[PDB]
Amino acid sequence: VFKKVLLTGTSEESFTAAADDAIDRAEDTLDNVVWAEVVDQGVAIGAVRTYQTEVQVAFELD
Amino acid sequence: VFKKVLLTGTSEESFTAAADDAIDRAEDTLDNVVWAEVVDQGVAIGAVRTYQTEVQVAFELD
Amino acid sequence: VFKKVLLTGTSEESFTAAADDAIDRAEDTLDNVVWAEVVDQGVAIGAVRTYQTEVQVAFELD
Amino acid sequence: VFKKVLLTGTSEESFTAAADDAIDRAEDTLDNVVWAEVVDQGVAIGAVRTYQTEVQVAFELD
Amino acid sequence: VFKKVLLTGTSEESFTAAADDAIDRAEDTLDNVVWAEVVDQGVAIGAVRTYQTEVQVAFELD
Amino acid sequence: VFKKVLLTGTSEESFTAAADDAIDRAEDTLDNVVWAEVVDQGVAIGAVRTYQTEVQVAFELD
Amino acid sequence: VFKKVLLTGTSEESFTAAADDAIDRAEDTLDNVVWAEVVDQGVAIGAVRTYQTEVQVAFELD
Amino acid sequence: VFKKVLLTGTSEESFTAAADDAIDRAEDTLDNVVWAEVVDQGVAIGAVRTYQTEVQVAFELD
Amino acid sequence: VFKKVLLTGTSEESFTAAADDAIDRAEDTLDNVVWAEVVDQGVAIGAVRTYQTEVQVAFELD
Amino acid sequence: VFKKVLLTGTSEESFTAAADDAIDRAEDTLDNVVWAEVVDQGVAIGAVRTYQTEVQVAFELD
Amino acid sequence: VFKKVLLTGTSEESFTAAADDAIDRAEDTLDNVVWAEVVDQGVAIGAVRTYQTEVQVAFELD
Amino acid sequence: VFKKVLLTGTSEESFTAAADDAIDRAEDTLDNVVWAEVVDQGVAIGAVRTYQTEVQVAFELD
Ligand SMILES: Cc1cc2nc3c(=O)[nH]c(=O)nc-3n(CCCCNC(=O)O)c2cc1C
Ligand SMILES: Cc1cc2nc3c(=O)[nH]c(=O)nc-3n(CCCCNC(=O)O)c2cc1C
Ligand SMILES: Cc1cc2nc3c(=O)[nH]c(=O)nc-3n(CCCCNC(=O)O)c2cc1C
Ligand SMILES: Cc1cc2nc3c(=O)[nH]c(=O)nc-3n(CCCCNC(=O)O)c2cc1C
Ligand SMILES: Cc1cc2nc3c(=O)[nH]c(=O)nc-3n(CCCCNC(=O)O)c2cc1C
Ligand SMILES: Cc1cc2nc3c(=O)[nH]c(=O)nc-3n(CCCCNC(=O)O)c2cc1C
Ligand SMILES: Cc1cc2nc3c(=O)[nH]c(=O)nc-3n(CCCCNC(=O)O)c2cc1C
Ligand SMILES: Cc1cc2nc3c(=O)[nH]c(=O)nc-3n(CCCCNC(=O)O)c2cc1C
Ligand SMILES: Cc1cc2nc3c(=O)[nH]c(=O)nc-3n(CCCCNC(=O)O)c2cc1C
Ligand SMILES: Cc1cc2nc3c(=O)[nH]c(=O)nc-3n(CCCCNC(=O)O)c2cc1C
Ligand SMILES: Cc1cc2nc3c(=O)[nH]c(=O)nc-3n(CCCCNC(=O)O)c2cc1C
Ligand SMILES: Cc1cc2nc3c(=O)[nH]c(=O)nc-3n(CCCCNC(=O)O)c2cc1C
Ligand SMILES: [Cl-]
Ligand SMILES: [Cl-]
Ligand SMILES: [Cl-]
Ligand SMILES: [Cl-]
Ligand SMILES: [Mg+2]
Ligand SMILES: [Mg+2]
Ligand SMILES: [Mg+2]
Ligand SMILES: [Mg+2]
Ligand SMILES: [Mg+2]
Ligand SMILES: [Mg+2]
Ligand SMILES: [Mg+2]
Ligand SMILES: [Mg+2]
Ligand SMILES: [Mg+2]
Ligand SMILES: [Mg+2]
Ligand SMILES: [Mg+2]
Ligand SMILES: [Mg+2]
Ligand SMILES: [Mg+2]
Ligand SMILES: [Mg+2]
Ligand SMILES: [Mg+2]
Ligand SMILES: [Mg+2]
Ligand SMILES: [Mg+2]
Ligand SMILES: [Mg+2]
Ligand SMILES: [Mg+2]
Ligand SMILES: [Mg+2]
Ligand SMILES: [Mg+2]
Ligand SMILES: [Mg+2]
Ligand SMILES: [Mg+2]
Ligand SMILES: [Mg+2]
Ligand code: NA
Ligand code: NA
Ligand code: NA
Ligand code: NA
Repeated sequence: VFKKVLLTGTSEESFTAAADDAIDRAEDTLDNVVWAEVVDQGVAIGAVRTYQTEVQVAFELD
Repeated sequence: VFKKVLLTGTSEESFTAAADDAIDRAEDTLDNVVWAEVVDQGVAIGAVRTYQTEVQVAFELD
Repeated sequence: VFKKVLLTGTSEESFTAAADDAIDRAEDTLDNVVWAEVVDQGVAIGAVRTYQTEVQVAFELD
Repeated sequence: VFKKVLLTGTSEESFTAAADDAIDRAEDTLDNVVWAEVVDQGVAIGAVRTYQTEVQVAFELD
Repeated sequence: VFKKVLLTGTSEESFTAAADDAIDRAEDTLDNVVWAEVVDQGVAIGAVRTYQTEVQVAFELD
Repeated sequence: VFKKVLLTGTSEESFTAAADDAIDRAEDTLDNVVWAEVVDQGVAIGAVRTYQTEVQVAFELD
Repeated sequence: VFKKVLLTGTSEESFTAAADDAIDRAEDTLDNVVWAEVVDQGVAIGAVRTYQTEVQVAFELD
Repeated sequence: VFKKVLLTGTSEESFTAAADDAIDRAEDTLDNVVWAEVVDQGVAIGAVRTYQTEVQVAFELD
Repeated sequence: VFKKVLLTGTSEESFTAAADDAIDRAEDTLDNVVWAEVVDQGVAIGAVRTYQTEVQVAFELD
Repeated sequence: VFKKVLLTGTSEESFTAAADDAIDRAEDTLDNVVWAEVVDQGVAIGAVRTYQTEVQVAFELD
Repeated sequence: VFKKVLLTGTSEESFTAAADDAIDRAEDTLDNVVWAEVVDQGVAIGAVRTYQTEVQVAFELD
Repeated sequence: VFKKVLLTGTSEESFTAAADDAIDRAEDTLDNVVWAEVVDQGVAIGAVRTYQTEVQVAFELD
């Protein structure tokens, strides 16, 4: 059985690096992280631009 | 990093109040709740009508 | 077996009350109305604003 | 010919009132506003909750 | 309030049995599981075929 | 001209058998049923699990 | 209150004429037909090509 | 950079001619119109039928 | 077994004629072409307007 | 690099068996078939019912 | 009230840089640009490849 | 007439570079490749992360 958690990663560099930020967090906390699916991307536009990539991060249960 | 939980709030009054019911629960349980996105709305039709609003509730991790 | 009819309710007050207007009509005409799913919302903007909520209204057959 | 502008209205009260806030702004600025279609709803959760309703606001050109 | 978890069940037999595998896991771990909504289906094609059914599994909170 | 009715069939066995339950009902009641399109699937989880398959059932008019 | 019926019109000429074929049928049978929304288009390719246009046909109830 | 405006053209003849009506208006008003994407089609059913085609009309900025 | 190929037909006349252009090409090249499903429509706006209709063209294998 | 082909399998038994029919055909013809994603399901209703499952069948190139 | 404009940015380098190109243009022309949502990405393939990222760029009105 | 093939490119570097990997393969094999549309993005998470970008790659026929 796989389970997915819905995480939004952030980066001041790129959409790829924002996906990684979410995956990094998942791997800190979860065992058996196996894949991620991009579901949305955006940019917070303030003092700097922050690229955001929202991913479903799949991990194998047990 | 943001995380979202997928909650369905309920109200005998309105779709807005059903969204609030979900957010109320999130805030009871989670720190740093920052936004909600409506993903569905419905009505359970029994003795009374119960309005339901399903929301992705985003919170900041750490 | 459930069947759904696709109804647009209207209200000069709110989206919730427009959903109810559709459900009211369904219940006038159909037995065993059990739930409704919101599929669209809009506003007709004339002399007054009329809120519209389109719902699939599910009823149990037999 | 109709044209649509993509506006997000806000309210501390309800999704219906947030739709109205967008329509109010459209009518301040545009002639012949004829309808609105809801495309998204959300809630900004800070000191207070701010309900947001995003609408395509249609107006007749000329 | 209902909450949903996003689970992918697996079976070497059928899409129905893969949905059950996810629900089985939910029920092992959660109280008050009330429904599931299919969101995706697939097949891993290796030595054998493994049918997968992804479901939002809804449970009542408290 | 074809017309579609939106029916949810149920089965304690499988998604295929729930689709059939809807089609069975359509054929009881309608002439010239020609096809069905699956639009949703779910499971009601109570004492037993009830698989549901929602189909648009197309029939030829006249 | 508006109600919609889901009809597929056909024509050996065009997608527009297939939409009309569905609307023609609706008007034969229903009072107060007010609008149609295209939801799908296709072509049956046999001895001849038959253009099909599927429309939600809205009519005002009462 | 391209920008899109969301226009609904109308015709008493066809969906193609309603798309053209929107493009005609865009070209009256905008420089460097380069393409259009159909996003919706409908029919207003009154004294006569008016075919509507909604298009995103893309133009190159500067 | 059916297979679909994803083709964009073009016409200086209409969306219907652009669908035909794709089907014409399919039939030149493939045996047992049975149906087409419209998936997109657009217009290239240059010296002349070129209507485009993108279709999944289904053919029976063997 | 993966490539997908869009195939509709058929079965007089089940949606699972119709998915298999498509995969069977893919494997007859293609090397390195690795997965399938369900994209649609339907039923042809004639003398008998024929369950159809449409799948994107992914294979690794080279 | 927020308003969104639908812009396609371009870059010979990356999807992130194409999003920036659109945001750059928005900021040249508009006050109070606050966020962007990616809605599409593509590549024009000619002499060189040009990455395109289409964004809804949100700005606060007044 | 344009035709599209559905390819998933891969890169250990970025989503942009994974799109390129798919386009590279298309150009190896096909004449008159003209554009690509991103349809999905993901990450395979193993020993290393492999970014994947799925594109419809359009080419002109003849
Ligand atoms: C993709 C996306 C979508 C967003 N949508 C909304 C929104 O819908 N309402 C709102 O008030 N704020 C935002 N916002 C938040 C705007 C904050 C940008 N400002 C600073 O970062 O300082 C938002 C942000 C992003 C990245
Ligand atoms: C939005 C939505 C969708 C629903 N869908 C289903 C459904 O698909 N199957 C089913 O058996 N029950 C329901 N139901 C549950 C019907 C219960 C209504 N009856 C009472 O509340 O007493 C359902 C409910 C709601 C609100
Ligand atoms: C959600 C929605 C969508 C609509 N779409 C269209 C439309 O697409 N074309 C059109 O001519 N009229 C309308 N209209 C109808 C415009 C009528 C508003 N005027 C008055 O109520 O007097 C429409 C209305 C609504 C509520
Ligand atoms: C619907 C929606 C969506 C949003 N999405 C994002 C987002 O995706 N990223 C982000 O940084 N901020 C937001 N935000 C902004 C969060 C700000 C909430 N805080 C305060 O209002 O003080 C956002 C807001 C809303 C309403
Ligand atoms: C629905 C679905 C989707 C998939 N998508 C991808 C994918 O997008 N990339 C990838 O590398 N692998 C897979 N895969 C994994 C391919 C593994 C199949 N091989 C074996 O089971 O041994 C995948 C699998 C399934 C079931
Ligand atoms: C697909 C689907 C979706 C559903 N959605 C809702 C829902 O959204 N609200 C709700 O109150 N009940 C349901 N329900 C109904 C829950 C009832 C399960 N319990 C028993 O069957 O005894 C529901 C059911 C199904 C099958
Ligand atoms: C849009 C659309 C979609 C279709 N889909 C299917 C399908 O999914 N399965 C199937 O067996 N037949 C069809 N078919 C039916 C194929 C019949 C074409 N042959 C003749 O008209 O003689 C179909 C038709 C159309 C118009
Ligand atoms: C595609 C589309 C959608 C529409 N939707 C709505 C609607 O949702 N509500 C409503 O009141 N009117 C309309 N209407 C407007 C109905 C007006 C038809 N009557 C006359 O043209 O005289 C509408 C129209 C069209 C073309
Ligand atoms: C539906 C659709 C979508 C399109 N999208 C893009 C696009 O996204 N980028 C781009 O550079 N060109 C185009 N283009 C191409 C613009 C070319 C129009 N000019 C001439 O035909 O001479 C495009 C075209 C069409 C028909
Ligand atoms: C999912 C799906 C969708 C379909 N859609 C259409 C359609 O849209 N038009 C049409 O003429 N025929 C069909 N058809 C074909 C109807 C043929 C059923 N009759 C027999 O099998 O003998 C169709 C079939 C299926 C399975
Ligand atoms: C995402 C996207 C989509 C596109 N769609 C179309 C299209 O649908 N029709 C068409 O004629 N041209 C294009 N085109 C335009 C093809 C032009 C590529 N050639 C050169 O850049 O020189 C197009 C382009 C892009 C980027
Ligand atoms: C986007 C996407 C989606 C995927 N979906 C599935 C899936 O649905 N089932 C499954 O078994 N495997 C996968 N997989 C495959 C998991 C393999 C990751 N492991 C290694 O790369 O070693 C998958 C992969 C990717 C990239
Ligand atoms: Cl828009
Ligand atoms: Cl989710
Ligand atoms: Cl419907
Ligand atoms: Cl495809
Ligand atoms: Mg930096
Ligand atoms: Mg988002
Ligand atoms: Mg009360
Ligand atoms: Mg729901
Ligand atoms: Mg009042
Ligand atoms: Mg509507
Ligand atoms: Mg207040
Ligand atoms: Mg939004
Ligand atoms: Mg076995
Ligand atoms: Mg999946
Ligand atoms: Mg049993
Ligand atoms: Mg459902
Ligand atoms: Mg003829
Ligand atoms: Mg169809
Ligand atoms: Mg005329
Ligand atoms: Mg519309
Ligand atoms: Mg000509
Ligand atoms: Mg297109
Ligand atoms: Mg049998
Ligand atoms: Mg289909
Ligand atoms: Mg360069
Ligand atoms: Mg695009
Ligand atoms: Mg590297
Ligand atoms: Mg994918
Ligand atoms: Na989730
Ligand atoms: Na219907
Ligand atoms: Na717009
Ligand atoms: Na394809």
